[PDB]
Amino acid sequence: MRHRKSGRQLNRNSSHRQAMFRNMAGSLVRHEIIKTTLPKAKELRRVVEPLITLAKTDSVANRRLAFARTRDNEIVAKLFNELGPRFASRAGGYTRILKCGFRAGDNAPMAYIELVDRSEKAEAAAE
Amino acid sequence: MIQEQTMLNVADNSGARRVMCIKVLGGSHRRYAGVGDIIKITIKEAIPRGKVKKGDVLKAVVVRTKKGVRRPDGSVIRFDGNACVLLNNNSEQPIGTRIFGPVTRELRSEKFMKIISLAPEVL
Amino acid sequence: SNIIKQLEQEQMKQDVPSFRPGDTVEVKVWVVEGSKKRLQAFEGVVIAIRNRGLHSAFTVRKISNGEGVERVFQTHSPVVDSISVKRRGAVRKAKLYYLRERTGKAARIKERLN
Amino acid sequence: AVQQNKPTRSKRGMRRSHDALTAVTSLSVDKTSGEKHLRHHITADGYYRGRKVIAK
Amino acid sequence: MIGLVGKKVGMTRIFTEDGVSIPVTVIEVEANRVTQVKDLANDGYRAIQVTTGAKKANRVTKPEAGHFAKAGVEAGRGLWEFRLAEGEEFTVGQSISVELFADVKKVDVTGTSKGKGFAGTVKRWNFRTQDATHGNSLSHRVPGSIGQNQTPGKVFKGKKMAGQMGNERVTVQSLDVVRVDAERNLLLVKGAVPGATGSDLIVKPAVKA
RNA sequence: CCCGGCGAGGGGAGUGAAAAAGAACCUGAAACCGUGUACGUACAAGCAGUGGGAGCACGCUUAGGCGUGUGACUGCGUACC
RNA sequence: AGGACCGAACCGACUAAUGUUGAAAAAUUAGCGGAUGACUUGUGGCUGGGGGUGAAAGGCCAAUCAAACCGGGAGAUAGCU
RNA sequence: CACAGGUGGUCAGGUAGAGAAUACCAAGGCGCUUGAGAGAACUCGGGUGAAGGAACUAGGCAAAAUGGUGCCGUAACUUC
RNA sequence: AAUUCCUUGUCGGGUAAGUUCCGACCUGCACGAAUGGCGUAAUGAUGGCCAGGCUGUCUCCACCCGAGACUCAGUGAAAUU
RNA sequence: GAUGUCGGCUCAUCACAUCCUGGGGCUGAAGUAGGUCCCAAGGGUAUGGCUGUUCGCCAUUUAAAGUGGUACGCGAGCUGGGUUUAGAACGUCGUGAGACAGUUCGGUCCCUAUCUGCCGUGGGCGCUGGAGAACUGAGGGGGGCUGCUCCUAGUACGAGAGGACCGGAGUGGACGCAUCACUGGUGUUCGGGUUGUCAUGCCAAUGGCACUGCCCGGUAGCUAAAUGCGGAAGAGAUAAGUGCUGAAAGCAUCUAAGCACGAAACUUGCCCCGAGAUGAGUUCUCCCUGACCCUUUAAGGGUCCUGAAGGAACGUUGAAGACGACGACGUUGAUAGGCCGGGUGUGUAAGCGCAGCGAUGCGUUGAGCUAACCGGUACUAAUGAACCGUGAGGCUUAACCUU
Repeated sequence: MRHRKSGRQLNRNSSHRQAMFRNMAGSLVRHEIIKTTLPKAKELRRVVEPLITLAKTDSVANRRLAFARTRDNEIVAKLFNELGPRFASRAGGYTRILKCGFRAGDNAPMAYIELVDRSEKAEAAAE
Repeated sequence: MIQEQTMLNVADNSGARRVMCIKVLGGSHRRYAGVGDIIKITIKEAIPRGKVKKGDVLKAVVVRTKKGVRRPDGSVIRFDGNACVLLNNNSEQPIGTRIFGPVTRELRSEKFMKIISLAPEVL
Repeated sequence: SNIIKQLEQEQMKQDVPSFRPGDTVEVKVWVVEGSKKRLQAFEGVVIAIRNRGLHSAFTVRKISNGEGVERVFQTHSPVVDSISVKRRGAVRKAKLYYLRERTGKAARIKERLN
Repeated sequence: AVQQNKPTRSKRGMRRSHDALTAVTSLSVDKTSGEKHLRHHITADGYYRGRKVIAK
Repeated sequence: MIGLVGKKVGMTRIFTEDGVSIPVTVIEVEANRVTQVKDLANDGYRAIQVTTGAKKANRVTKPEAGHFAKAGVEAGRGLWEFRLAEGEEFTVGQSISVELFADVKKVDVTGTSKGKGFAGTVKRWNFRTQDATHGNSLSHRVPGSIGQNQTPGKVFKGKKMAGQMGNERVTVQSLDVVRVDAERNLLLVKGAVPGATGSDLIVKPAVKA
């Protein structure tokens, strides 16, 4: 049963769950902004913020550790040069949910997801 | 014990090899034991030249479980196997005299102090 | 910042050792039997993490017998008479689970430094 | 497992009294957005409580 | 005297001077602000009205708020009321907490919605998981049968089977409090008590004799 | 001339005796799903009909228990081959 | 060499789990078996209904089988529903 | 049928392996079209299981377990 | 007995067992020498019996994950009648 | 136009002529134990084996091993061993095809619930002014079982051995209930290891993938194999019966009048569901006192101004739960994520230095990384409105206001 516990279990087994989140967090740090369904933006928030916490300093050893955590050249590149100093001063709250409306074609409640401090946009409509 | 049939170990200096649970004692309307339970054993095997021989129907009590035995502090005592000490069914108490391995201290009386010969634990 | 879950630390008996895996110990205890002045000891390896709460315990494997035995001693009740922590070996794990129903190895296997 | 007679049209309409289809049950009048305000939710130009926060 | 609303927050295996440790659930008992109180011209029985625990009173309604205003105000989450059990209180507040279970060491506890959802099949009803081998197919957990024939003509009332279950209560009844512990305001009740962890409850003392 | 893709479908405007002849076009039922109005349904229930019938809209109530349509409620009551 | 083998590919289907108003007019996955042979199998050929064809169950003959289908007899007869 | 079914010929790349078992994989093919959310019964697929070891059932009953390679060592019976 | 009206045969044995299995016996249903018998290595997806690995089949069932159900959106049958 | 069988299992349930405790009569019952025996449906009422079998034979449990019924209960439940078992063969019989209330071997077992019931739950409307809040009991089930021994108690009774009930005490088993700290399980929002190949130009290191590849640890939840726990003092109506006092029958006689006593069952108390219970509910608290036009007027219809108390959508989301309802609650905020102290996990972070042929160890570094919990922290998102509710809400008796 699901009691006295919080967050969202999604509709993926684990290997699938990893491989979508590995795509999504690479889109997320690179565009600063994404749109996805509300249960899914909350797990996206809770996954990306602990990665940012390790990544908040510009220090070489936490850049080597961050490449140990995720083999992605795009995530470790945006951080520690542009985005490092951006998140350097905070001690949690590295991301935000903006409750964008309902999704198109169905009545599933949606979010726009947006880092607490932004340096980039993409801003055509969600497709 | 927890299941019908079920072979478990002799735990006396009387017997050898294996012996088989036919029923539990200490209640009815069950077909499963707990912890710190009273068994009914029949001897399946054991040497005929020892005090314990094939198809004696006797009473017995638990001395080890590989689930482990508990009640007072709730803190288990676990072992290498499930094992049970035979009673006399007419005079009771351990029918044998030594064994090298210890007893559970969480279910502890005369029936566990008569079945070993370690001086630093109660005899 | 710790106001509740704090009240448990106020209840806990002062007897508890601070711990990291692979200590040697000697747990001094009673034969229990309700409450009884006959005592006995057990020494060997602690196979598990003692941090649990108002109900911390030493998960000893006595590694001395020819089949072995695992014994769990309640730290916060008077069954536990005194507890010395001795030297920490090496384990390169936290809990050595393969000993909970099998005999084996010591509080030291190799070395567990940086 | 099957039936016994053909249903009446009273049957069909009552069975739907508590099982028909439902939507977003309207939205409020606007104050701050480029679109009309979705009740207690952010617009696609972003201005709800303040700035272009949403851009998609 | 009264049912004292605690919170489920903590559970502990506690030590005793018998050599035994007792598994327990630990309930935060709070202070008591008594409210308007109904006398025995009101609904016919002498009872006491209490507010134990509170909320930020941003969601409050004025019709609850007048009760608190005329008595000890506490800007309460709700109103609970009690027929006597050991006694009564001062009609505006008697600041009761751990003291209530010092004249009795027995609780009865009130029926609360048990926080296990359905629970239901294989948990408090007499179903099993039926055979799955020897070509048993489509029938693995459903009873297969529940009634008999045209003899009873239908399904009996004593038989019961439900896909799902809503709010369900029934207490443990008459269970012993092991301790109450001053200066931390802790109510220790033995083992089982209605509710999930992080639930509210009502805790009444003894009602039976 | 209006909505829409570049679509599906219709209306309005204008034609004709006729479009309640609009292209599958002859006038046109019934099954078939929905709308609109009247009156009825929140103390109630069996072949669903008959008997008595509050009421309400309409009828100078024929002023004379009444007419049309419906019907709370209720007496009584088991389809056809 | 071999109607040999443990065992694939390649081909089957004794049994298990499922399907059993199926994805499929017994297929899927899994235990299982033939593979230098009485195998597996393409291409091309040939027998027609009480008649063929069968290492034989009256088995199989358009995912079918004590006898296929169609045009004539024919409005067989029905003692019966 | 966009259907998991059935169907012969020619050609023959990697690593680890006894091999055309088998994990991933080069060139190549290709997402078998509901989707997303929840985590009631239950239905099927997948993961995991204390103590026991079929004790369930006419029946051990798939999945779980067994597997491979060097080396030691190896029974009654026999048409050797 | 793949066979036995009686019979779960009579008797020894393994065992909580013991119709089956192994051994012997015959008060032998209707067994019995090509409907063939005794005996035998190897073989069968073959039948029964035995003990051990191991295992949620079960004892007694828990929890996790996904696809229907259920949630939100789309399309929308049927056994029957 | 048939409802689909045996044996076993699932799932039960109802009749009490009760297996048992409980109240009570008798005995050819000394006391004790029994036999005898009425009252009484509340509760508890076990399991393996060989065989396709019921029964059989054998071992065991409990204080105990019941009576009787259910389209030979229940196939719009399970298997499908068996059956005329359709193949086949044995046993049998016939010339044969083919046969068996003889037999043995594997082998299909269908159906999304229309009306009908069973359990859970909601929507709409009346609760009489509205709204929110507390709340009573017309009515109906659950626990209701049952051993052990100390005392009671060596006492009545006997020839001697011997020799009771309740009550008091701790304590086990089932049945029912709730629970997750303890002990096991799992934990696909957490760490680390590890087999292989592919990759990041390369190395060291790391990650995609093979069922979460595999493996072990794991917070929090849930869960039974673990945990806690009811089985009740008292109240009344009795049964059979013990009666008193006493008649039919001058007496005698639970009984007939009359009245003391007389059981787990019964009506309850304890627990839990419950105002649609039109018998429409009580009681607390709060709030609306502007206006004109018209008709059937305990009243409704339109409009200006104007809608309080409150409600609902909505929003994040739950410790409440299929869905709802129920609930925390929207910057007044710990709802949910980060983050930090802690109840509390793991196993020594990539890189660099040093010894070594190197794996690797050791110093750097008791390191690094971390989810649900408890407390904090607003660090981060829940704007401001409009809207449904309106301007003081019946006749009539009794109580009160002149009344």
